[PDB]
Amino acid sequence: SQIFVKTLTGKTITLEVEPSDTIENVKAKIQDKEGIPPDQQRLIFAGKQLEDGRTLSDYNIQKESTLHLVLRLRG
Repeated sequence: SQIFVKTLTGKTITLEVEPSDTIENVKAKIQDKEGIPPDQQRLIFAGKQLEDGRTLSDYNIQKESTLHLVLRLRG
């Protein structure tokens, strides 16, 4: 399936994923598209920060869901 990642700058990124992908894996895919290190990515869905070690399946994220990317330089 695909999921979407809305950025602050405006662009929405489309990623090819599977339910077993970790949030880390999603951030790795964003880095391949956008050049943003996973370090600096905070992903949000339904108002909650997504943790790196959990899967898309753990968060019941299905195809065509939209995550929000927040850049966090550190604070």
